Amino acid sequence: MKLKLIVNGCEAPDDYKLLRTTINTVASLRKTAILRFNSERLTIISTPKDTGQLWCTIPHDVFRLYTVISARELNTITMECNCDSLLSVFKRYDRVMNQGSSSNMTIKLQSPICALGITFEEIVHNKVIMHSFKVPVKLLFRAQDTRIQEPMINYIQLMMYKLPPISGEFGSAFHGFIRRVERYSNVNHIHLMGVKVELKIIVNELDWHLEICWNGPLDSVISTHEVIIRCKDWKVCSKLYAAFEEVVLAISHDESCVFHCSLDRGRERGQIIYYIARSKGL
Amino acid sequence: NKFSASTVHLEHITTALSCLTPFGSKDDVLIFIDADGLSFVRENNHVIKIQLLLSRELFMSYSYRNETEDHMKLCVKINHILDSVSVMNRNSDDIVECTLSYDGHGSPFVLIFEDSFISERVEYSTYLIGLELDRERISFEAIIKGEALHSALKDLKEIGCKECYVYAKTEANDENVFALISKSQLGFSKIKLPSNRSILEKLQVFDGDSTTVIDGFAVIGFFDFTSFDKIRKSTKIASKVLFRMDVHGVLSVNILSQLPKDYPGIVIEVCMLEKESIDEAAQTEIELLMET
Amino acid sequence: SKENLPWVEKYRPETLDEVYGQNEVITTVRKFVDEGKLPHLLFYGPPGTGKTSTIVALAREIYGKNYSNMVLELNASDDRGIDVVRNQIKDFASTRQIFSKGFKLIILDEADAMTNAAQNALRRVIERYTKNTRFCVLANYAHKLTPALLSRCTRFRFQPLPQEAIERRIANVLVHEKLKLSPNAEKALIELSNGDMRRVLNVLQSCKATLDNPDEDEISDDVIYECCGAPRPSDLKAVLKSILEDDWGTAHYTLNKVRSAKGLALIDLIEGIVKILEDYELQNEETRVHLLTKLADIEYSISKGGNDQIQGSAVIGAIKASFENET
Amino acid sequence: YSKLSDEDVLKRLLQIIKLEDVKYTNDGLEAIIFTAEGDMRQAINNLQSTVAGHGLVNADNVFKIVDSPHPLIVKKMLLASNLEDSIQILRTDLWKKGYSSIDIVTTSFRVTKNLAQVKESVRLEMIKEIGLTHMRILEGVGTYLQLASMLAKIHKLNNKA
Amino acid sequence: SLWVDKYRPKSLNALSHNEELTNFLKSLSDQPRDLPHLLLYGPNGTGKKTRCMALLESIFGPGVYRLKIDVRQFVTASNRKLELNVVSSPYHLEITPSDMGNNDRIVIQELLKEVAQRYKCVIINEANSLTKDAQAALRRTMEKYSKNIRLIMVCDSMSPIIAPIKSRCLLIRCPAPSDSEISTILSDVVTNERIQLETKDILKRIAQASNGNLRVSLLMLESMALNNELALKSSSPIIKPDWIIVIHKLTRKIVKERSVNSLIECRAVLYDLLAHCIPANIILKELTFSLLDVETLNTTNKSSIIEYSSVFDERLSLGNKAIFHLEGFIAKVMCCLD
Amino acid sequence: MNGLPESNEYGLREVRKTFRNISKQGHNHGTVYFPREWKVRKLQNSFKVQAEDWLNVSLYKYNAVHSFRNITLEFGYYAPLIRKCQSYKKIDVVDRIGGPIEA
Amino acid sequence: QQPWVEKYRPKNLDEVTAQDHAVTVLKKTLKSANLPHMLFYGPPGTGKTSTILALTKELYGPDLMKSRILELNASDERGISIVREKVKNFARLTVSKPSKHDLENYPCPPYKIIILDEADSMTADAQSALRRTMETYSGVTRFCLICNYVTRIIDPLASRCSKFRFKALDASNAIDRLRFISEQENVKCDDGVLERILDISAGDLRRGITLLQSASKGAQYLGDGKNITSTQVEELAGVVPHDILIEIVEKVKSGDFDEIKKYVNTFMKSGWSAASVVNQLHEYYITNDNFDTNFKNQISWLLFTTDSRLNNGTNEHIQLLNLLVKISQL
DNA sequence: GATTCGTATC
Ligand SMILES: Nc1ncnc2c1ncn2[C@@H]1O[C@H](COP(=O)(O)OP(=O)(O)OP(O)(O)=S)[C@@H](O)[C@H]1O
Ligand SMILES: Nc1ncnc2c1ncn2[C@@H]1O[C@H](COP(=O)(O)OP(=O)(O)OP(O)(O)=S)[C@@H](O)[C@H]1O
Ligand SMILES: Nc1ncnc2c1ncn2[C@@H]1O[C@H](COP(=O)(O)OP(=O)(O)O)[C@@H](O)[C@H]1O
Ligand SMILES: [Mg+2]
Ligand SMILES: [Mg+2]
Repeated sequence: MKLKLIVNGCEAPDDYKLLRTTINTVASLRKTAILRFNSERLTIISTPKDTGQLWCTIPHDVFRLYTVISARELNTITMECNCDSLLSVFKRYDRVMNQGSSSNMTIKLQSPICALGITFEEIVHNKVIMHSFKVPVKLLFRAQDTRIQEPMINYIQLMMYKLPPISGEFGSAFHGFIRRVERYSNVNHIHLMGVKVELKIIVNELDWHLEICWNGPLDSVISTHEVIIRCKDWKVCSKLYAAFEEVVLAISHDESCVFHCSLDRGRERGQIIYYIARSKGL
Repeated sequence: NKFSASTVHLEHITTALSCLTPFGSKDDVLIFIDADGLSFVRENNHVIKIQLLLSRELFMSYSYRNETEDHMKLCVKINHILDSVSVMNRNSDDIVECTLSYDGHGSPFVLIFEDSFISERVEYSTYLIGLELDRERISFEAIIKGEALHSALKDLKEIGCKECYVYAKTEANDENVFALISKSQLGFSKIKLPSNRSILEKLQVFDGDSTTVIDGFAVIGFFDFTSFDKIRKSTKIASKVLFRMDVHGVLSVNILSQLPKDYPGIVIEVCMLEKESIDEAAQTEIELLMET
Repeated sequence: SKENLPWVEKYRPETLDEVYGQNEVITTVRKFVDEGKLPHLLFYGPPGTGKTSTIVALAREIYGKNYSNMVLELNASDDRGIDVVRNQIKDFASTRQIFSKGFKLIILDEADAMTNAAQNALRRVIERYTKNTRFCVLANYAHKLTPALLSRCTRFRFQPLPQEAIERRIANVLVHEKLKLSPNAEKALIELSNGDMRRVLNVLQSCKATLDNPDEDEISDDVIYECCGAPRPSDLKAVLKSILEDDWGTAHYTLNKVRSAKGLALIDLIEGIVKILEDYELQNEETRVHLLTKLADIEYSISKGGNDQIQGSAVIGAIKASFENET
Repeated sequence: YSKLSDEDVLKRLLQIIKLEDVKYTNDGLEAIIFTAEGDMRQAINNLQSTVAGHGLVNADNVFKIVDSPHPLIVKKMLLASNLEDSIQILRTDLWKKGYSSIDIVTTSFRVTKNLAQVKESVRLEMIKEIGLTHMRILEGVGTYLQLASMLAKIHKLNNKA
Repeated sequence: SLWVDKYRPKSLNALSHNEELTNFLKSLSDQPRDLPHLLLYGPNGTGKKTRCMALLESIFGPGVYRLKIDVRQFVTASNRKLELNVVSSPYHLEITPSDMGNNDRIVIQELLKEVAQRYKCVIINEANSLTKDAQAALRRTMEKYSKNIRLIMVCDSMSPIIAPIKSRCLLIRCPAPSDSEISTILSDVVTNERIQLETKDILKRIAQASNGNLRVSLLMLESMALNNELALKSSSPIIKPDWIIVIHKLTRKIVKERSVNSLIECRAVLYDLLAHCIPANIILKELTFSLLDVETLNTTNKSSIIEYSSVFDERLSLGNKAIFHLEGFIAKVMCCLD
Repeated sequence: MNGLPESNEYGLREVRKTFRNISKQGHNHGTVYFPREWKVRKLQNSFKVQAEDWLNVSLYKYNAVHSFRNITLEFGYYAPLIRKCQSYKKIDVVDRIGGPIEA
Repeated sequence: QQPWVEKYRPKNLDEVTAQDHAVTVLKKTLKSANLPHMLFYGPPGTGKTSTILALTKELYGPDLMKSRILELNASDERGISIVREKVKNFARLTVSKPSKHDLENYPCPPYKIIILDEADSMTADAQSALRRTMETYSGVTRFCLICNYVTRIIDPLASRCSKFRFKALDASNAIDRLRFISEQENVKCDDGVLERILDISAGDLRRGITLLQSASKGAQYLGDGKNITSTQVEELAGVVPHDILIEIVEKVKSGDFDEIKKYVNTFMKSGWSAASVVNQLHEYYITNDNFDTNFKNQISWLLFTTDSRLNNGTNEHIQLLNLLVKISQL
């Protein structure tokens, strides 16, 4: 039960941004989060158990040092922590470099309920100001960890859409297309449309209809695909799309929707998957 | 279609429709369509009414094929209309092109937005389908700049202001005073506008006939601040606000917010009723505090 | 497009002189209007008596053209909670008149469905802003209103429509629609109306639809009974005679034959027999009790449903057992 | 505050007549007081309606514009000796006058709650019968037959068996 | 496990206690495309559920018994979590109103809306437990979604089922077997597992002590077999449910002592029975019938007892608190017997 | 009477009349107590939990759908007896569900 | 394919049988556009839903129906809020413009219809809110209320809505429809059959059609190619055989409590419904001429009380035993 | 409102 890690944001930008995006997403989704510290990767899980699940994979090479030892299988240390305290710590550490610094963030598991000793340094202008934090966490049991599993997705009718990268010419237009439905206050369900490439956002109600359509170029990696989902999950999808260049959208006919985000670190690639159940039936 | 119009200046439409946000958040909005343009008339509890005037010159594809009637009236919701005109038309290279459409009775009010990359069609079903001051009995007339009136209204809002008062008194020495006395948790609150011509450009007090300019007498207006705050967002974009009130207790606000070179701004007309003021001794305290 | 409307919402009176039946109330409110003083009116009566039509015509007469802004009408279809009463009603009855002077009119249609807190808040608005605003309350059940609200409101009782008002309205409808009505059908229609004009209008529309060719064809009592599915008086008299005089088997046969001849319902026969037996002279006072009680539970059981033949046999047995007390 | 007496109501009413100078009759003033039932506002409203609708205030005009209080009619109906008189009163005074059956049942319950010169067992039996009738009215069966049956059962329990 | 499910006939041809009902089920399963909604009514423990499962196997093939137990969450008009268990299987759904009370309308509404979207058969055990609102939704749900769903509900004493539902279903009756058929089934069971079985008369005793209940008879047989050291005796006592013994003791106390203190003791016994989650309607039924087997009561007393039983079970059906009606029935019996 | 005020009035009036008619001087009354219905509800909740456990173990180790009605009638007493001899002569639930029924 | 009840559902107003008055009124409403608010009430399985669906089909056609009809039943929430927002908004909506095909092939009335099926399950507050909703928007929206119990509809709504009672479908009413269905489905029956079916199916065509379908399925399973007899019909309808009823009457005649109790236990062991046997006993006792007037009155009241108790979802065994004991002491 | 036990006062 000896967990210790060191994070340096300035040394490696992309994976630190991935970690910050994962923390922001799990904080925005719901309170508390599951941190599974496997010996070769760290998985951050937000399980509400209709509401979606976020399964982000963070390789061990992301952090400068990843000593993980426990009596469980493959040194699996599973912990539940409040995202708000971790989010506040990460905001402080982000402002530490924003004011100008390159100090590392040391995290140790100092003692079932434990706490992480997230301590880092900051220099104003040549002064030493030690920032010490202790976030109370609970230690999930081994069987309780086994009760949490990533939901597999069937491929019988599931169809992939390769959304354009946001760094490209069409990326800003596609981001505007995604957020075009967010400017309506009285929207709770978005009914997607894909026929076999077009992505259509349809919001049909008693006395008003909406027909947002994407006329730009799109790719499907390698038939109608309709699923109606809540608007709050679509906000999370839009937030994830902006922070990831490689974004893959999977739509299942009246079953589910999958928002796949991948960060090409090559090296093991960091991936974020947001499984979303249909709010209601077609 | 019986009516069609296309525009590229969606920010102006967005602000004009957001001027109606102080009114009912999710209620009905009634639209006239004629050759001069289209108008949005909104009323609340039969005590206050707002009205927009979007001229034809503002649009660049105004057609109005209708010939059976001089005007076409349709009643729809306002919130989804605001969200539709809330595109903000970013990415200046590719301007969003709106297209309002209506095909007579039984047809939805279509709002087509084209970005050459994103196509959005919004349809609104129509529903089944007054406060005017007489232009002969005006008690007072004032022309106030929009910024000062907006600041006064915001300060009144920030101090509660359950009730509000309007003071308008002219003097023989060409001195004019205009103040907003308010009832709130604080007690007696006043906000007197400057007598300079930069803000109080004109202030004329009449004898209830709109002709004789009488001096030394004050016009009192007792208005519920829930109705008064409806004009706060209208005065935010106003360049000059025109104030008029007759003896019948009706307050009319003429918002003059002076993009196409031919259209004469957006005309916003707000008409508001005056409280009964059963207590006759309240006005006595108003004038006593005004004299000091 | 008044020809595209149901007859109930086609002959709604537009003026006070077009409202029949409640002559006293109409004369009183007309005297109120001519004198220039109108109290806080309260209209009470059974449905279809003409309360909404009367108050709407009164408001139109008072405000000929300013009806839109001088009248605030709220009913059960709109929310009338504590917040609506606190805000909207106060704002309407707190501002001055636009240019019509007089007073502001607030109509509370079906005020019996309002909550007690709403009425408690409304009583102070009524008694506070009465200088420039008058309230009208329409209700069919007075037990659902606060006693204070009844205290501050002048109560007007809308009686069920008498015969002559029904005759006059039916004559106007016949003149408008170019229809003919037999006097026997006229008597049948008024009896089934039960002091309701809406029922009369609906039955007249159904009878006009029943005729193969509306013109040159009179509406007889047979047409009325066929359209509305009600038993004829002769059928009721025959059934009562068979129950009272004949034995059990033939009385059951007569009831079954009468019911199966036209598909009549047992509840309609029960109501007809109750109406006929009320005119009977019973000298025991126990037959009355037995009849009323047994027929009441039988009617209640029919309302909850069950075996129809068992209920008919129960009716026959109840009548026979009750009339066995007269010896 | 107790209920206003007839004398005080009469004094205030007479003050209002003297201030307004309208024609009145002593029988009419007595009828106004009787209809008011100790309510001063109701008396003023009834008097104003009578003056504005008919002018001279007599018993005829007052009883032609305003109605007798239905609690008293219900109390008279419940205290009838034989069933025929009670049935006739109920019909001709509540059913032909346009009173809802639920109103009649609630008024009967209140009257029985405030009914004197009756035995406790009789009072509770009539309360139970009124409650059963109230349940039947609430469930949907609101016909005149239910009220007639309630009166019949009340008379049966009154005269025993 | 227990012998009740050990010898449960899985197939249609394995049902050998009704014969005519088996032929009728074969007639229904000949062409499943035109199969209407079915309602099975009969005595408890007859085997109606076994017939339904055998019919489903005859239609959809073996595999209907591959039950997966799932957990479902529902929300009423207000914010509330309803943890309803669902025992679904290929082309088969199971719903029971036992766990859910007055909230039984929204759960069946959501479940049938989701399942209804060939057809999928839905089984509703204990159809009498619905509160006349789930029935109101169900009538339209089955009338409009008859193409993609079929409803087969089992029940006993179908009187509390509303008329439109009974009109929308095929009425199938499942009579309880005779004592000889129960004895034959028990003989087959004891042939499959030898139990000595000294005399054939004890099988008839078990059959007569169950009143035509297969489950109760099998439970009795297993209980005697396990208690008598894997054997059986001609003089072995008849084992009966504990609440039956308690109700019999209550009847004996009522017959012997008739007083207010005895009334309070009877109230305590009824409270214990209610706390043991035994429904009050069958408590009244068993108490009434145990009173009628008392040999010291004349015909007038028995008639008064049955009349009070009818009045008070109607009152309990139209009531809210069950203790009032049970106490009233016991007090009326005491005041009639004295 | 579905909680009508007439029901409460009639019940209280009948109780008071009954106790007034039989009232006599020198009576020695007893001590009143709160109703025990909440204890019965708690016992029913415990029985519900135990029956849910029985139905879960009966639907996990094998496939057998039994109704809660049958659990309360027969399986609450017969099945513990089966599990008793089966175990002592040699499943999880061995005691009578909700405890034994006394008197 | 489909069950015969849904397969033979009427498509036009002509296919609806025995309800001549309402069908004629709706047919004349087709040639006009002054259709009032309708209140369809009657026994179950009398064709109210079929009639309203046929009228809806004829008025607008398959295309305009989706835009001009709103249907709410007991399977969806119909609270006071639902009535105050959804129904009011739909009634306030402007009538959709018909197409050229719709205006050339269908009458296309200038109003729309809101159908509230199973209106007996609606609370009084919802109906109170519905009152002015129908009254105000009568010229742009029409209302149809379908129920089985008239008393569950409040008096103002019954006043506003036109009443259309649906007659119970007896043997003479629906014998033509049953014969047509049997001929179209190739069903062979003896003389007097389908008449016993309509007699057992008292005021219900759905039950009679289901019984005919079940009898046809049984005959097809038998494969002998023989006509269906009335005996088989009574058996699958749940009708107690006459021998059992005769034994019941004989045991009731001898007023022994023990024999009656034992026979009632044996009878309820057979799963017979108490309602059917009570109806059969009522028919036997009222029809028979061996009893006098007083006995017939008492038996009628006892059977009425037993039927009312059974309709309240009580115990069948206790009610049947009490009824038979009361008969034995008559 | 009732019972049961303990004090203060007449
Ligand atoms: N006295 C009357 N004279 C003429 N038509 C009448 C009269 N009373 C009722 N009617 C007709 O019946 C229709 C319904 O009556 P309304 O006055 O609108 O309802 P109401 O009488 O207020 O009953 P409630 O209590 O509101 S359900 C009117 O539109 C008229 O067509
Ligand atoms: N007059 C009729 N003509 C033809 N078929 C009819 C008639 N009445 C009923 N049916 C048949 O009865 C079955 C059900 O009819 P529905 O109209 O849905 O029942 P219902 O009248 O709504 O009774 P409910 O729903 O219990 S209130 C269908 O198969 C119809 O074909
Ligand atoms: N034909 C049969 N042969 C043998 N056992 C049967 C037969 N029918 C039913 N059973 C037994 O009845 C038991 C349960 O019956 P069940 O289906 O629960 O009756 P119900 O449906 O009335 O509740 C099963 O365990 C099964 O062994
Ligand atoms: Mg009205
Ligand atoms: Mg129907």
